[PDB]
Amino acid sequence: LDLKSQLQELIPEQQDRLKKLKSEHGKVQLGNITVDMVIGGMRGMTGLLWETSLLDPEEGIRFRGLSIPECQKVLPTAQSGAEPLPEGLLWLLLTGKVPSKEQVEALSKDLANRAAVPDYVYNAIDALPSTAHPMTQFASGVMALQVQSEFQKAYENGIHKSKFWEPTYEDCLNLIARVPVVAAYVYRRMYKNGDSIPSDKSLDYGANFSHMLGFDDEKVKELMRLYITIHSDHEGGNVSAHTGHLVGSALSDPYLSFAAALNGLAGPLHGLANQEVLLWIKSVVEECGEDISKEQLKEYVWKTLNSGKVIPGYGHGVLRNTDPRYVCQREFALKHLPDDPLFQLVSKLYEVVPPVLTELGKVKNPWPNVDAHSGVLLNHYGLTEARYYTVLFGVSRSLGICSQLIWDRALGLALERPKSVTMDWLEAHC
Amino acid sequence: DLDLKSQLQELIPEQQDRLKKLKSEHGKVQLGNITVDMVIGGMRGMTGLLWETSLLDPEEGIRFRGLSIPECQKVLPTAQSGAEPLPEGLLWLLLTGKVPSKEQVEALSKDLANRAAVPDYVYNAIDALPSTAHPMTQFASGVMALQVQSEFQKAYENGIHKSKFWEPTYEDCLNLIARVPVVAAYVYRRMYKNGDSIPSDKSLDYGANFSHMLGFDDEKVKELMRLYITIHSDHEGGNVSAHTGHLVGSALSDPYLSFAAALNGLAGPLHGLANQEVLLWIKSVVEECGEDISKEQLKEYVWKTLNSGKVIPGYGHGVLRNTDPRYVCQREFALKHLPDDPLFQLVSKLYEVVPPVLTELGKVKNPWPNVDAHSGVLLNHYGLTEARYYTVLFGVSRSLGICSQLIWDRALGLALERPKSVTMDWLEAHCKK
Ligand SMILES: [Cl-]
Ligand SMILES: [Cl-]
Repeated sequence: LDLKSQLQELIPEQQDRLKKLKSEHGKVQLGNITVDMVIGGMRGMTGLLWETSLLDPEEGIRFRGLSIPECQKVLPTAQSGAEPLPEGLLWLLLTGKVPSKEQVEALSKDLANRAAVPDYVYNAIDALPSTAHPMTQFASGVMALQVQSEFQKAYENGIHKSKFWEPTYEDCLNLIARVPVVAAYVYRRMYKNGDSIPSDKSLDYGANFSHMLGFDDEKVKELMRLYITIHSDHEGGNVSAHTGHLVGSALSDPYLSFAAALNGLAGPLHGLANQEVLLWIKSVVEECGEDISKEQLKEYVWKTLNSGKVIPGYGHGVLRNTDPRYVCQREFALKHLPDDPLFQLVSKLYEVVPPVLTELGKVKNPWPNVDAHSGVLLNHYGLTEARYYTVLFGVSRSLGICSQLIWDRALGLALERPKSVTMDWLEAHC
Repeated sequence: DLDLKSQLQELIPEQQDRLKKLKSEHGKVQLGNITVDMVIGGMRGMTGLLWETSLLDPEEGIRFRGLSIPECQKVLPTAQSGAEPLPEGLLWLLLTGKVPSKEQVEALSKDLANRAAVPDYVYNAIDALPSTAHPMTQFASGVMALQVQSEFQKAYENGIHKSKFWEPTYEDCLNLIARVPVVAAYVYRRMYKNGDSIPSDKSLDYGANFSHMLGFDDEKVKELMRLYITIHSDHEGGNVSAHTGHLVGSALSDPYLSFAAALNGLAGPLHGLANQEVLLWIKSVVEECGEDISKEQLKEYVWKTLNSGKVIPGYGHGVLRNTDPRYVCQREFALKHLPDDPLFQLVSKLYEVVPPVLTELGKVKNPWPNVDAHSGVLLNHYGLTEARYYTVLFGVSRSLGICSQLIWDRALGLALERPKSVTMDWLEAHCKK
């Protein structure tokens, strides 16, 4: 029933698993370090341990071994709702076990009680100019939340190393609860003239975020519940997850690690694909009309690709099949907005471009990912401010990042210290 | 030529060719092995990233572009009537790889002083936080406020070419380096001097202006800050703060975002508290044993202390067979400017007593101290006693090395950092075959 007690029971076995990996297989070779990897951003280098999720090359991303369709099947939904609740996903990442309906409701009320945000967090955000990037205002608010960090004081008070995960657990669960309040406050300030909406402790996680953003529609709540769940985690190799794990390895509290993760997530090469697709889709509907045939779209897709241009959300795939996170958002749109013209162009692109990409032979995997479909769903219901979309990404990704940060302290993972070299050193070795 | 950006523009194409040739000829050359111990131990022993501004010599210590600290002290220009190397000249060395003239250092000093303008909402952002907030938090939150004026964010939004990424990166870094002391000094005056803020002086050099804004106008403190900023400026890229900024920068985040994230890693107890731990420990030793402790009484204390399962702060943490040259150069300063300071005498006596004791016990590889065992008594002697703030001084200094590499990261067009992640299920499946 209680998440901290469930984690306490499950920790010792994985600790024993870790010791056996050192004792039995510590010298087992996983690959070779080459000059290509040191200069090419660790490309092809197995470098870190991330337990909460791993990418299956056949079934897509797996949250603790459960694929996206498996998650939709067994994760509890809200009463009067049909999409998997983000609380149940959070339970899965931390414990590895699918939660009951009662455990999700207990976790939902737990999150609602931890969502208190002190006034100096709002003061910190409001002190920034209106021109500040929403990711900057978001990250600055997280830095203000760091003042109430319980792991910082516990470490200063000399808590035992085997107890590090307990205040990390408290800070993470507090962070996960409070980050939507900060994220929605940034949204209301930039677009709703500071007309902030207080948190409702009766609602679940995704619905309370949608409510604080200014969207009380039940279908938007369903959209936000599904959005937070599917963007929650994706290995530890990405910049945001790696950053928080890297800052956390120095025994910084989760607020500092996640705030640093946001600065990495704010990178154009990391957290803007959602915005690139939506802006591109809107310009295509203006250039080619609303009801463009698939064959005229095929000629458009072919000319764009041969002109040296790419189709946003396409070509970036490392899966033999389409990203299951793309498919589930298509299922959502097919049920709740089939007449939306922007989705209709997304749907036609789903049919037309993958064959074109295969015929051109310039790209390995011609299938889209989740970023090719999330824009039209948010835009349809009124969340049109694409520049804010990375803030929504941050709220969801906090669930995966905080889950691994807890096991980093539960497993007692050491400080991350890759060795550095210079071009003089590499040339001297060759 | 007194133009720093033009010097960088001339030197970039050769370094780009060095990288391209390194891939074509030696891209497939093996540098080591990936093992399970390394993946589970935070990439310990794994050569993973490229850091050009410095590299550690196992015999001569850390080298700034191939120049050790004593070598740097000889050729780097100093202030008028002063002996410590100016951080501006060190910054020139890190950026260009060449030792600057006295005039080039002066040109960069006025350049930095002119870029040090800080808008009022940065102070508002910091003051919104409570006074009890950690100094690294108020500093990092202030750095986030400086990010609003980022020129690389706007330049990328306006679609500048990839081959010109370094130009707005250069502007942001020098702007960041110029203003980061202003924010850092404001945090110091706010937390410990009741908000009695001191404005920047455009006549002073970099290290002198920082000491001036912190509230220390004495020439001997300025000399200390010039030496402090210079020797802590950079130290490879494997440490958390340098790696973090490089990691956030690889996603094409501007230097303000990379440095603010770097500070959050630098605030980690395993990264930026060695300076604070040493000063607090020695002050407790002088209180437990009196002010004027003999060298033989310290051996008796150190022997009981080490045999009780305790450690001596600043000692044993060395990866150099000899003493860290950054410790030695600060010992030179203290032997010349404060030999009668009782706290330094304890550090000096520990320098004589502790290395022999540690070797007899055989538990430690290198029994020599590092820079963090000596910087505390220098700051504390002159009035900078707030040890909890010391990591902010570390951050201001380390911005010089981090920003210098961040410019070359875009100059060299280094790609996104994408190490592959695995789980224990995957590792166990890979070991059963
Ligand atoms: Cl991702
Ligand atoms: Cl260091």
